[PDB]
Amino acid sequence: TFKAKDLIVTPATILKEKPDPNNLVFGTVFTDHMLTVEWSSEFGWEKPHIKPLQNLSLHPGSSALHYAVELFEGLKAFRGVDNKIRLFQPNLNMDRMYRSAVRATLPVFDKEELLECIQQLVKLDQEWVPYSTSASLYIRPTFIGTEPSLGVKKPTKALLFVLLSPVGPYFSSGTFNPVSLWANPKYVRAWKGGTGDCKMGGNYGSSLFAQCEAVDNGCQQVLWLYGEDHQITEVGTMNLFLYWINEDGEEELATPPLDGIILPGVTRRCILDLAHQWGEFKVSERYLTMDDLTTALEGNRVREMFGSGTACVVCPVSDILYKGETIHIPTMENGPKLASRILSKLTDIQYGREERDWTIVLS
Amino acid sequence: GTFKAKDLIVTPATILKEKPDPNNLVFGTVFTDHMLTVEWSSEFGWEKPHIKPLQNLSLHPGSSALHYAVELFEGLKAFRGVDNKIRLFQPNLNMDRMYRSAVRATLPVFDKEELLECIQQLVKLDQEWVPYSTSASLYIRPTFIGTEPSLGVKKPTKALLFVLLSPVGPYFSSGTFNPVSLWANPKYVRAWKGGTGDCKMGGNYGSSLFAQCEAVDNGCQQVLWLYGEDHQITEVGTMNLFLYWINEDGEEELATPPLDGIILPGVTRRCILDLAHQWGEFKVSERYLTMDDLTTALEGNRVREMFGSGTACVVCPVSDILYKGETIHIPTMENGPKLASRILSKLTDIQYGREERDWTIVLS
Ligand SMILES: Cc1ccccc1Oc1cc(N2C(=O)CC(C(F)(F)F)=NC2=O)c2ccccc2c1Cl
Ligand SMILES: Cc1ccccc1Oc1cc(N2C(=O)CC(C(F)(F)F)=NC2=O)c2ccccc2c1Cl
Ligand SMILES: *Cc1c(COP(=O)(O)O)cnc(C)c1O
Ligand SMILES: [Mg+2]
Ligand SMILES: [Mg+2]
Repeated sequence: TFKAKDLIVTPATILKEKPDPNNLVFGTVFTDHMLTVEWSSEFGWEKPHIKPLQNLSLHPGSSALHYAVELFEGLKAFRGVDNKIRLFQPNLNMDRMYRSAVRATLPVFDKEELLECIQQLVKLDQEWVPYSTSASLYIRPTFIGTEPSLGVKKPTKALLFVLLSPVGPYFSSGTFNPVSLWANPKYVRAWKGGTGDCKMGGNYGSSLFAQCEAVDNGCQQVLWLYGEDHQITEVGTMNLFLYWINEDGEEELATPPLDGIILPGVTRRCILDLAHQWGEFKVSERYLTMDDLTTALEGNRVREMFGSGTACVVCPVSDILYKGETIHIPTMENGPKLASRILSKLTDIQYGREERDWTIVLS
Repeated sequence: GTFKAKDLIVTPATILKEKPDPNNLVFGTVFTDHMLTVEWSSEFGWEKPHIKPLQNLSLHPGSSALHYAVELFEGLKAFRGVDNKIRLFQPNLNMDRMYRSAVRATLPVFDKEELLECIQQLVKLDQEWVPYSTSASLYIRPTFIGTEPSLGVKKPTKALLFVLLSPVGPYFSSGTFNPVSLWANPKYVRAWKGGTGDCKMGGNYGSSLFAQCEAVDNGCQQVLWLYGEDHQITEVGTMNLFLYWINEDGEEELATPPLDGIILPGVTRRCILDLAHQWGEFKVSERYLTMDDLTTALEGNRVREMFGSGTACVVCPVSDILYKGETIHIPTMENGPKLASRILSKLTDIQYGREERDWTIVLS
């Protein structure tokens, strides 16, 4: 496996102009440098390279292009109020990427060495980490089969690469723009016995049609429904949280359980940790159905619904389109107090306004 | 709109590769001299199609095909006939499935007849690669990828359609039936209701490499894909599944899982159902089949034959299934296999021009 100490660094000779962080479309702007590491079954891992952002030269038979032999990660670097650049629980992203590689039959790698190569890449491109407490640098580790063979088989050739892409505030305002969700049980993101709990590329290609349908019906995101009971699972790419009075008349923060169809998000685990620590209401990893939700709405038992994930720390939901009717969620009329408290706490940690075990200052 | 075959730009190779031995071909490892490429953008639509020397693709590392599996493929064969005429077999069915897959993937649509004509011109230029052997063929791999330089999860605004050619030998190097052992583990599910299992989208396959490694680790050649609480038998690896048996009503029946969203509508599957209907010798049912249906039938000596069918292996007899830690024998090879043999003879006769058919086209 490759070592950070073997890094070959070829710096760019011409640096690009940085974007205005308030005029950023997510994932369209890339920094000056990338990380690449070649693997073959014959010779193993090559030395890792930090070099100028470049096209990949791939055999057209590359299994990544034919059988989605590919996975990715997503994590952020934050420029702190103290001007220290922090990662946020990056070891968890390395753990999930390694597990996904095993599931994909891509070759395994030393997680500590990859994280150190990523830190060296971000350090070289550190002026791309935005000077704004509502912006960040998105880190995209990517892992593709480059086997020049149409056989459906474990690849004997692979490329691990990392891209950097600055992201502005999810909300152009700076604060909350609630989303309308499209809930059509016709589409299923992930199933029991599937790969829904991994960031394998194949989990996402199947979802574009549902998102186009959402947009066609004036919604911003898909509400992913599962099973005959229409369980509510994920808000687009984000974990789903419901703050309500439950069936027992108890104040409760509820989120679907990790049963294999849910991506175990970093922010999801943090929010559960915070909600347990505060001890002010019940915290349940439990199934939630559309019928649970509409019954609760009829009883004025719903306070807040929000997504949480890498894309958006906290994304309030105002409406769900379901069985041809618009269902209003009163999140924005209830503060949103919990959503606001969670956003404040996580951004305070991310931007170093308070100490945390959850952050690491860049190498 | 669409690219047009009449706009084809042909850049011939000046240096040609040595043709491989038709008796010594490993699937998908040898590529011909030329490829087809067609660029698309939302801004300007389809660019002119190019036949040029086989080359690496130059892709932005942000290309959505690499991140979100914004990709699909097809698989079809050209056959050098006993009369030395090169034939395609039901290629319009592959064009129909590719168009439908593009729509489901949010990739741009194209004219199926224009693509088929571009494919014919590519095969014609590389026609000496169509093996001189009645057990070998030229595999045609149309591929369609998002090349959008953006990490946003979105309909692509940039795409590439390309076609590779690769000669392939007999599925069984001997040239005869070698029955397969199947690994049936309900822990893995290939496809779900509301998924893309009925399309050739790349994302359907990436999940399956791990399961095949497990099959091989337990001495099996293929995965038997199980679905649902009742353990429905769906597909034999990348192949459609056929069961020739006496059903619960005591009737001779050819059964195959129905197209309810989790089954690829194979070209071979379509041909076999067409033949079985045409012959009118037994009941033909698209119906659910569970492991319990199968083991009940085996206990009653009601099973005659089980086989996979797909472009890979026209007819692949099944001898055994490993399920709940026991090896379950299927008596396919003790019953001829008569139906499997009849189907193999019919389809290979048509493919190699030993008989005329509506199902074949002689190359442009
Ligand atoms: C390529 C493809 C992709 C998706 C659907 C069908 C396809 O067509 C195949 C698949 C093959 N295949 C494997 O590549 C591996 C495989 C394993 F044993 F690993 F399961 N089984 C197989 O049949 C083939 C094997 C030998 C000759 C032809 C094959 C064709 Cl044409
Ligand atoms: C990229 C990714 C893939 C898988 C999981 C998380 C990911 O991270 C995202 C995803 C985004 N995203 C879309 O790109 C499209 C999208 C739609 F509306 F189309 F569904 N929703 C989204 O959240 C983001 C949108 C804006 C700013 C950041 C995003 C991040 Cl960091
Ligand atoms: C391609 C494929 C088949 C076989 O279909 P044909 O068109 O007959 O080759 C069967 N199952 C799956 C999953 C496939 O991808
Ligand atoms: Mg080590
Ligand atoms: Mg029984």
